[PDB]
Amino acid sequence: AGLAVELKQSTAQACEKAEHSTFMSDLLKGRLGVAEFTRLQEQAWLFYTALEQAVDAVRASGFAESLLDPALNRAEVLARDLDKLNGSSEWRSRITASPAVIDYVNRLEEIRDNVDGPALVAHHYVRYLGDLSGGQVIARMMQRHYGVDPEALGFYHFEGIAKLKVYKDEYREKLNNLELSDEQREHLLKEATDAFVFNHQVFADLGKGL
Ligand code: COH
Repeated sequence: AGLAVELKQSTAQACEKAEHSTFMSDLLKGRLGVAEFTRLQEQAWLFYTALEQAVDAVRASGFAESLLDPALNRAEVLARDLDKLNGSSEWRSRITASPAVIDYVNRLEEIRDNVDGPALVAHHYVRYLGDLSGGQVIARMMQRHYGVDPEALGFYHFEGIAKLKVYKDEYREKLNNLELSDEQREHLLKEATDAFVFNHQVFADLGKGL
């Protein structure tokens, strides 16, 4: 009863486990630096590119159109942040995908090629709402601990979204307003737990140096 609530309760466990990753613990508690965080955003640009391709394909099908806000696009802003973070655009000629990111990218392409709307909304919820929530905390700890230029953190700032609290409330309303069959609803709820597992292994690779 209530998709936004049912999503938040089903993934509440994995969400708490997502803040406890070894890489993300060291990163926010001041133990790493600008270099390791730049590695995070380089993997992010890889699967955020594959995600928004799936978003574009699902949006063109007319599924969850109001939810797939283009103002949430992160790939270009990441490319603009990686230019500053690397001090040069020559990161594009040497990006590498850790195994878990490749596994994350393959699934997002699978959702794209199947135009799997409900599975897309699951990944859309897990990444973007995390960006609009924990990403605000991650962005602050980057400035506080490492003095990163606030303009190399544009990934965590949404220029189309002034009131983040209002928008996150508006986002959950569109989640509750989605017209999903019981088959679609379970498929979405399962992929959401899958989406957290995909991210968890991305951060396990980062902490392992893969
Ligand atoms: C340092 C804190 C921190 C970290 C590292 C973090 C890391 C991640 C992460 C990395 C793997 C992912 C995929 C997410 C994904 C999410 N986070 Co956070 N989150 C964090 C603090 C929060 C906070 C605070 C909220 C607000 C709601 C809540 O339940 O706490 C949050 C909410 C979310 C939501 C929305 C829940 C809802 O309202 O339905 C998603 C999705 N997330 N988060």
